[PDB]
Amino acid sequence: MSESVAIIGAGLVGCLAALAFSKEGYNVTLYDFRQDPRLDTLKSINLAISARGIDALKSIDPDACEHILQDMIPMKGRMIHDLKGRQESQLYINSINRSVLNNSLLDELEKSTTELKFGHKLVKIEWTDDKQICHFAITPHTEKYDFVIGCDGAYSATRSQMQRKVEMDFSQEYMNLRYIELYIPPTEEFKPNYGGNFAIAPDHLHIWPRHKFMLIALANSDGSFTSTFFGSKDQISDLITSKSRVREFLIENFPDIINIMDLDDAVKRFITYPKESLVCVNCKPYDVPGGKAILLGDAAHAMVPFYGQGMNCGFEDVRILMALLKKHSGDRSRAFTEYTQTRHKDLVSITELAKRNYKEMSHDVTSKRFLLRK
Ligand SMILES: Cc1cc2nc3c(=O)[nH]c(=O)nc-3n(C[C@H](O)[C@H](O)[C@H](O)COP(=O)(O)OP(=O)(O)OC[C@H]3O[C@@H](n4cnc5c(N)ncnc54)[C@H](O)[C@@H]3O)c2cc1C
Ligand SMILES: COc1ccc(S(=O)(=O)Nc2nc(-c3cccc([N+](=O)[O-])c3)cs2)cc1OC
Repeated sequence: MSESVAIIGAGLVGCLAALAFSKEGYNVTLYDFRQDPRLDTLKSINLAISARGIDALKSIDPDACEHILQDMIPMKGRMIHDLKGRQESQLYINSINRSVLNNSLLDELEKSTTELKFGHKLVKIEWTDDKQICHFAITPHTEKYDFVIGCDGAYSATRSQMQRKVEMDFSQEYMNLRYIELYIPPTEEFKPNYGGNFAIAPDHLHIWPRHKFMLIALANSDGSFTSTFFGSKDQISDLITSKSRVREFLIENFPDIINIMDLDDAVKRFITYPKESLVCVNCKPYDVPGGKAILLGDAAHAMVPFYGQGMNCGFEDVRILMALLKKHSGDRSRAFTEYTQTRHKDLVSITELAKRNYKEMSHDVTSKRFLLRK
């Protein structure tokens, strides 16, 4: 007597949506074309989960959520590093490992009635007034579902299938921005004032704001920090023609990382950093009329890294949707319709504060404390 749902994509948002719909009693099947990540056979290593992200997770799986979330490191504020290495504490997010979080969600799903189908690529959907026929490559295969949830990322195959059934406003924009993953190792000895082998304070998000480029650092449980450099494709491509050019760039702009980061390794991470396509995506509506499908996460609204908070937004997507389904007593057609109306309102504002955040933190940086004169 239960309805079936296909959830396309077992990233962070797909796993959470599957937990939520299995909890609510739907017959959930969760698809991904990738292999089970938990086998020996990630856009970042540790990520920040916000209070709102945590609450979404809590609303959906209260039991698991504390087990899922207790290696996470609470951040009390941001620490701003200037060109002279001065650090300013600005008191207020929690640091958590991406792979660990994704795997824990998969583990919780295994305790559920959810069917996990890895190595299944959605290629086509036939939409009807009854069940939706999902075509997979696994070897073509079809399966029928009462409805479909697209959690399949910025390039959503689901979204493209939906566009055939509904008139969807849609935009994609490839941003100039690139990011490079850097690493700050644990210290040799335990540091009492920090509560671990941390080179710098682990209870702050560290930010080295510069003019249209930036370094950040976020603590990992083992004392290390996940660090990320952000800059334009042109700036980075201009730098990495020369190892010496990269090295001197880092020393000049981030002098207080020289002692805590392997600069020779950092240079190599710059030079050999892989091809990236950061794309921003928006669309309207998020649903196929009659409750037949809905888009959550990056599939609905891929946004700019750091200035936007995509995982947190996607987690909030799921919480909002479940509350609407409950408000409508399981009427998916009316719930999905209200979801697209109210979420789009939210997301224009979210995109609004993201750009404003870009403006104050990275565009408007000309002070002598933050911009070098040479
Ligand atoms: C460097 C970086 C750091 C970030 N850090 C943070 C952070 O700290 N906090 C935060 O809030 N956000 C962060 N974000 C954003 C966050 O990573 C994303 O918003 C989020 O992971 C998107 O989750 P998702 O499940 O919607 O999509 P995805 O992670 O893209 O997963 C989609 C899944 O669908 C699968 N799939 C795709 N197509 C198909 C198909 N046709 N058939 C079957 N399966 C398919 C894919 O294999 C994939 O597993 C970061 C982004 C970047 C670039
Ligand atoms: C470890 O690397 C990452 C860590 C965290 C995140 S995040 O998704 O959680 N983004 C976040 N931005 C802020 C933030 C701080 C101050 C000013 C502003 N502002 O936009 O004005 C935003 C805190 S957390 C992303 C990362 O890589 C992209």
